[PDB]
Amino acid sequence: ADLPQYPFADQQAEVCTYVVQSTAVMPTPMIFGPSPVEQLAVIETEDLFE
Amino acid sequence: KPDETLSSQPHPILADHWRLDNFVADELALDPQPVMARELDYKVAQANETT
Repeated sequence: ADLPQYPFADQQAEVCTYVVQSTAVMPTPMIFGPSPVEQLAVIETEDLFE
Repeated sequence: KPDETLSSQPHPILADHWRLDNFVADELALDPQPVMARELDYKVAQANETT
């Protein structure tokens, strides 16, 4: 459970430092949906669709 | 028979007002539009102008 790390200056410190890079591409049966749109202030303020 | 051509018919452009047409609303109609006797000739009676 306790492994002393003799050669390092600090025995109890986390001696290693790691950087991970995981990339996953997952074909799925998910449905998702269409993107929405933003309000237009020219149609209600001028009645283009009269 | 003589020639059958309308000597009396108002000009669809110059007789009426000059307007900027909203083509968006034009394609959106999809419905019949009424026509008055004022648009067919200038020999119309005063009462029948808007009919």
